Amino acid sequence: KNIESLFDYSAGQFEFIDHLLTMGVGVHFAALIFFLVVSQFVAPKYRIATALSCIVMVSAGLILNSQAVMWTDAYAYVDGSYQLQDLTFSNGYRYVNWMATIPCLLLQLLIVLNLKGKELFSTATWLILAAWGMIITGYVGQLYEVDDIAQLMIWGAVSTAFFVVMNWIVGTKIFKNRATMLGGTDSTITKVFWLMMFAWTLYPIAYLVPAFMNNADGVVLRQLLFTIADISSKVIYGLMITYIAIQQSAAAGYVPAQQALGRI
Ligand SMILES: *C\C=C(C)/C=C/C=C(C)/C=C/C1=C(C)CCCC1(C)C
Ligand SMILES: CCCCCCCC/C=C\CCCCCCCC(=O)O
Ligand SMILES: CCCCCCCC/C=C\CCCCCCCC(=O)O
Ligand SMILES: [Cl-]
Ligand SMILES: [Cl-]
Repeated sequence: KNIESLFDYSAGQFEFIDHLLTMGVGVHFAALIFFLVVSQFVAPKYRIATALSCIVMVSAGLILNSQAVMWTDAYAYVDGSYQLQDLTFSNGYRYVNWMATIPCLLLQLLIVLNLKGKELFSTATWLILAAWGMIITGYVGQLYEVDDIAQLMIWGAVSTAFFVVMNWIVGTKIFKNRATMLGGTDSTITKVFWLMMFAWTLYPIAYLVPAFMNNADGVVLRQLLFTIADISSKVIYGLMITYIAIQQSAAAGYVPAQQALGRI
């Protein structure tokens, strides 16, 4: 149903994509080890954010590793090209973990803005419905990327409506609670908002590729625009989120954060 099914692939295209997804995995999982080790320097009130991206990290990673294995499963070298065999490849599984990856990554931002009690609980709820809202209509959207490009654009459309509002909630929360944040991180927090704007735009480009580049190199650039997107929203976004919690932990009198900071 997907444009990955439509083309035969050069060995350079096939090996590049396999190498892309595998470099992927090395990185969610090596970042897995570092957010484990530093979690001990984070004060009780922030420690679930670090834990949180140890879940974003093992989630993409499994989609990611599952994608590389399905990729090699699906295609074999026949008469000079990689050709589709008995099993299919698709990106529909990256969507269901988008449903997944997101609660956490908005949850982990909210933990560091010092939301608590009823504002945390109600802000998260609206944030997971809205983002899930974006996830499921473009997942619904993407399924017609061969059969109905007009369905692409219109769910594309209905997904973009959600994104913008999601971004409006987050935006509002960040700029409203800037004042509560410690240790200089009120300037830091606004780099995160921007860093997270770039990552999440790469995904509708990444998704308009069947519309504007329905060929095998488009398939490549899709997967490419994914590794950036990914390493930035899960991985790079992640490390950003973890510096803030340690810095705030230190300004709150949490001694291990203070020794950890001073050590470097
Ligand atoms: C895993 C982390 C993140 C931040 C997931 C990001 C996905 C999006 C920002 C998807 C956006 C889409 C829209 C707005 C338009 C085409 C339909 C999509 C769901 C593919
Ligand atoms: C900011 C995170 C960066 C993510 C790293 C992605 C690395 C890809 C780097 C560019 C590779 C240039 C190689 C071009 C591939 C040749 C295309 C082909 O084989 O047909
Ligand atoms: C599967 C082939 C090999 C894949 C593994 C790649 C090797 C490791 C990659 C680099 C790790 C980058 C992640 C950042 C670690 C954060 C800790 C720190 O930066 O101080
Ligand atoms: Cl605490
Ligand atoms: Cl994912």
